[PDB]
Amino acid sequence: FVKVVKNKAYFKRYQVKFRRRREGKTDYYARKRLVIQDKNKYNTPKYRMIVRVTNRDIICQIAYARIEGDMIVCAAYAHELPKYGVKVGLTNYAAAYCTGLLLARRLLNRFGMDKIYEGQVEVTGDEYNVESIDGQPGAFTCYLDAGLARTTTGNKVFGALKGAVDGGLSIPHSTKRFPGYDSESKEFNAEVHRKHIMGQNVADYMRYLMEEDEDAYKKQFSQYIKNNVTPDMMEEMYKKAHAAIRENPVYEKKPKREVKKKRWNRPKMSLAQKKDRVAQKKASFLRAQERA
Amino acid sequence: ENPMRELRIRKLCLNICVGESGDRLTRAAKVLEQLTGQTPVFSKARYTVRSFGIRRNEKIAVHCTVRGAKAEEILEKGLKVREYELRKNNFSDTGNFGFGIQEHIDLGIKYDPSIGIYGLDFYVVLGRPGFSIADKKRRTGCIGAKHRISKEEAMRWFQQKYDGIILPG
Amino acid sequence: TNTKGKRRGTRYMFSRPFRKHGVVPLATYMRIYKKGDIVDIKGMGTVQKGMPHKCYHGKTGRVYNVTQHAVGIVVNKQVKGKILAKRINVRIEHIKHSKSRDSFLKRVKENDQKKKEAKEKGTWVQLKRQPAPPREAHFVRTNGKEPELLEPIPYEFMA
Amino acid sequence: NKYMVKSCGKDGFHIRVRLHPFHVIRINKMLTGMRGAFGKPQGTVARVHIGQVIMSIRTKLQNKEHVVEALRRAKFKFPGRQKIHISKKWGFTKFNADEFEDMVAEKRLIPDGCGVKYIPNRGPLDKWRALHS
RNA sequence: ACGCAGUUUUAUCCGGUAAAGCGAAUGAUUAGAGGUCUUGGGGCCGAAACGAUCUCAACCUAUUCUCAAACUUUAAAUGGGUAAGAAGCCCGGCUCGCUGGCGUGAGCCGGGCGUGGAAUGGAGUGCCUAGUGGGCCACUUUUGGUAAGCAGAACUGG
RNA sequence: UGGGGCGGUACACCUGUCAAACGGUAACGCAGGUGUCCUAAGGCGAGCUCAGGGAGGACAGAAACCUCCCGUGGAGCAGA
RNA sequence: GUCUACGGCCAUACCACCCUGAACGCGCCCGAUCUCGUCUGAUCUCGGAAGCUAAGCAGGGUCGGGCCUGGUUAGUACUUGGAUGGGAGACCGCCUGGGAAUACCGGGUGCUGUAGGCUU
Ligand SMILES: [Mg+2]
Ligand SMILES: [Mg+2]
Ligand SMILES: [Mg+2]
Ligand SMILES: [Mg+2]
Ligand SMILES: [Mg+2]
Ligand SMILES: [Mg+2]
Ligand SMILES: [Mg+2]
Ligand SMILES: [Mg+2]
Ligand SMILES: [Mg+2]
Ligand SMILES: [Mg+2]
Repeated sequence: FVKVVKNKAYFKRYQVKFRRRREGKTDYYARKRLVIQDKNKYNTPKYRMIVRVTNRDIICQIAYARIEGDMIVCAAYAHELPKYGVKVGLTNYAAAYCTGLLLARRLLNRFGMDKIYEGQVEVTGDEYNVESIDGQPGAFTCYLDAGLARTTTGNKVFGALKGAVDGGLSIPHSTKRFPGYDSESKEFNAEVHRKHIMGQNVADYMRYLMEEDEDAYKKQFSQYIKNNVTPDMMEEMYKKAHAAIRENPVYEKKPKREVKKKRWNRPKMSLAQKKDRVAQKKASFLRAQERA
Repeated sequence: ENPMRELRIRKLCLNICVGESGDRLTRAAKVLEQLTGQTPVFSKARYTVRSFGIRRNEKIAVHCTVRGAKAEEILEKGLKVREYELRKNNFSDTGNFGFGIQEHIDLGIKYDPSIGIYGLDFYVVLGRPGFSIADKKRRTGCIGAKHRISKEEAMRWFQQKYDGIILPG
Repeated sequence: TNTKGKRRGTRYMFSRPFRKHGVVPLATYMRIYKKGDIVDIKGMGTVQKGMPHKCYHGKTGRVYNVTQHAVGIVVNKQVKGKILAKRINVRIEHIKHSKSRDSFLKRVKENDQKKKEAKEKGTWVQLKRQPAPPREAHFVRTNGKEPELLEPIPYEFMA
Repeated sequence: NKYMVKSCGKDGFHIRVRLHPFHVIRINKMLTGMRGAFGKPQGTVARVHIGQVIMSIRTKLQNKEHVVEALRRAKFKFPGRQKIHISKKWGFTKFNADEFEDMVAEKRLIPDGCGVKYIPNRGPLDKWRALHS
């Protein structure tokens, strides 16, 4: 008919890829450049912060590498903001800001230097670059792993970068992929950036709809009705959460015990059984011809 | 039942090949843009051929692709031209079909004197939810055989939605 | 008469083995190469920068310098009777630590201990390797059975 | 072939040759002398190892001695010392005769042409369903 | 009393030659069973067709006979390189424009701890310096050639 | 320079093999190449997939153009 | 018992087709004002949360193809050193030491490090 292509020979020759590329999760080309440290430092680690976005949540981590697997030292998840007041809007540009700021302040507390290195206590959306003062221990410095995402203009990855930089970390960057930047003129605004952070875009869209039409409004922003939030307090809402993070960022865990030990999954079949199916199968097939 | 196993139209493709490169192609462009509401794009040869009369890297054809509810309208118009009668021999093993029109004027469109007549080709691509994952750059997969489409399934869809007519071959 | 190219006769050496082409598994990079370490060499041809000459493929050496991406190595070489020492700069992905001393290291540490502890006893016990000696007069049992009896077999023109 | 025809018949046998001439021979023709010596490919030839096989015949048992007589006429065409033997196998197969006949009446061996086809107990059962039916 | 060695041992790396393989890649090649796959027939029973029916240059599936200095999944024997302790191990403290969450690294100082597998024998270092710079044979491996007391090479010994 | 001359360049260079599994190793020994070409065919970043094979689509045919599926590199990377 | 983020070793983890998936998750999914890019909000970016295990993913099954590893092949083929051993030669045998690969027959079919959830 037509030649088969996936045959015995195909598989003998074949060569598989590393596991995370087949899953589709990792780019070893770029991971090489990042993680490896120069060979004249010998154990001085190269911390990178990680930022990933799901469909419903945001994860930010800091990590360094070894032979055995990447070590983690501090993490922050955007689903524990209601402990700080924010109830909804957990995937937008703004939650990224609060997410990063939480992360920084938690990090600094563990080392010990949360008294100093406070960054912008008053948000302005300008360009701020932290400085490591003298007589005091050096500032933390790390790098950014975006991943597979595109770094076009206005992602929710750079909205997390700023929370950490305004929180007190030292990171190199540049003001091209912040919102408030004109390609046609190559200038930065530094107030539009502030709008995106406080959520006034969302307010504009809600007020736009409540005027125009109400069915689509209830369909688009149902869960802003539950918890009865409105466009009139967004700016105060996040502005209070920021101060809450700056006050009590320490984390606590959740113990649970005495689980009933139920197996919700089927185990593997053993050899004796596998040899017993085929015999009784052969039996049935023979019997059905003596049936005739 | 079948809550998320329900067919639709992914996209509708529209192609016109001429042979030449110039005014005919420009006229042919204005056609498609008027039928869809959006600019088409011009397509270039791959390698040169003598008897057909063409060189390499010269614009020949023009195509465009539509999506949404506009597709259903244009397909509806095209089938009124076709009297809703198709053959089994126009369906494929992937769950897709297509056909071709010899004159565009039957669609309910005027005749500009500045523009002659033209033909064109429709090709319809079916689908159902959970096919974006194949082009998805984040974590790409393959969809599975219980969820793929057949030559036969497309027939009964066409029989059902329009009371079309399959013909022998 | 042969030529003088730098890769003459390397069709197979600077060639990746079977079903192991591709990107580089990068625990190779994350290793730590300090001064005085003993190292062996093996040219990976997947990357061409900093690879050594044919003559050093399969030789062992010793570190003297450390750069950002490479290492300096002291290697001996036999050329017409006299032997020479040589200082080749080499990038990381062509090297590997050598287990050719860890055995020595297990001993001296075990040996230091085993001296210090069990010193109060008074006996100077064995501390140093000995070769394989002869083999220990002992008995053999015939638990009943007489042995088997073997003999040769007739020839046959089986093919 | 000639004798074997004249003895048994036109169809009482099947004969096969088990060598192929893959190696080449060079010749230097001296119509300079010994300068620029590398020959021209005149010829083809085949190599032999000890124990290899050159010729084989397949026929019935009442025609044993005629088979021997045929090959004996052939050895005088070769440069060397050869010898003849009967095989324990069945035909041009690789199975012992005493086992073959029982082993085909039990669905391990199938006669697919001029040869057979062995089949083990590992594949998928649909081939065990097709057989035994 | 250290140091050495056309040597063995214990650990540990390097290689792609012999052999083998082609139901595994590249390339070559024989024969018949299930495929008119399928293009056409000196033609074929016929108006001929994919009605049949063959086939052929090739051609799908499972098997089959034979091959490789410039092919190879596999893979030796002999071989080559390191290591087998005082230039080692441990304790404590100092200096640094180098690197920096804090830290690493290298260098200097001051103390505590001697046999480190076999079998052998005296080692090291520096000046002046002649004659040579036509080669030949034997086992084994080996290239051209019909061969050579022929021409050209690797190993050891003469 | 298997006497010299006529022929060739083995007279400076590169790949594979011969070459006897480190390296090195000869003959007018085998098979081939060079005295160039490039403002990008150099350098950074981003995005994508090659050869071919199958099934469909107005003129369209062995081959123009459109779409889907399989596709471990069976394509390309100036030249041996 | 199991998932999410980051990974190391890279088929005991791949390929095809069938069964099941509580809770948390992961995804599908609904739109295009502003950010952003498209011939086309299909991909990419943004704002969302009505519904869903159909798919992806997770586990499991195949007298499954391949892969990993044993046995047999076989002390066979080959091989260091040796002989005033045989033989017309080609080549063969022996002493002293080392020692393979196919066919064929069996078994196995992912291990884990750091941080954090569900399993009251
Ligand atoms: Mg990138
Ligand atoms: Mg070689
Ligand atoms: Mg051989
Ligand atoms: Mg002199
Ligand atoms: Mg002269
Ligand atoms: Mg050699
Ligand atoms: Mg959408
Ligand atoms: Mg599912
Ligand atoms: Mg299901
Ligand atoms: Mg199996």
